[PDB]
Amino acid sequence: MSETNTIFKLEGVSVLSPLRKKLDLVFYLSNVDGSPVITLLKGNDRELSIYQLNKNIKMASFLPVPEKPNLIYLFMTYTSCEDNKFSEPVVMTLNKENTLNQFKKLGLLDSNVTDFEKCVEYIRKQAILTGFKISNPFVINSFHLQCHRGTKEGTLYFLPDHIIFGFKKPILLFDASDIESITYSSITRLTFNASLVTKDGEKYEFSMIDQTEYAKIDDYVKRKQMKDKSMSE
Repeated sequence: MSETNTIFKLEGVSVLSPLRKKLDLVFYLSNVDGSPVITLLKGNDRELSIYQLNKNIKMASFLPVPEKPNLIYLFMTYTSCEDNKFSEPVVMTLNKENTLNQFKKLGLLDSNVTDFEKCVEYIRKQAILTGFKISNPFVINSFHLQCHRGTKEGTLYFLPDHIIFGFKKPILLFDASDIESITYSSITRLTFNASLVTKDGEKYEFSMIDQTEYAKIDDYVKRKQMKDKSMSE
């Protein structure tokens, strides 16, 4: 852990999960085997560390923050933490503008750059060069919608191969191929409810879904159940 082997560092990223804190993200290669590593720091003391990303990273994706065009989620599922401290998805919020200014001040992007996505394809490039991959599904036309689970609101990210529920513990991650059924209920003037039944039989009820979001949801489930019908062969 030194400045030389450090790829890029981001100060002021807002970590929501596992713990909620404004920390500094660091992406670098270990001096032992040159394997990639992610670290969340508070000053110089490390709050979190995911080692051997190329191996331990199960999933990684950029997910838009609803109604906040200048903020973007980084979402990551992993196997083992630093001494197995946490075991839940790392979710954080990068400020687009700030991330741009930092990368340019670091010389990672030319001072001429003004588009934030360039910052993304750079990160995604760094993942690829080390062993793992970070997706960017929002650029099946991936979509997301607000809805309630119980009494608390949350986002629903319908991605090409996964469905996420947005970021209030517990966070939900469905393999698209794990959906066995979907039932619609509580139809109202403006909304409806949808309960997903998985293969193992778990039922999850999502509420207050805008009726507009139905078509995208059903079709999404049909196309998945469809492809699946052929994967049995």
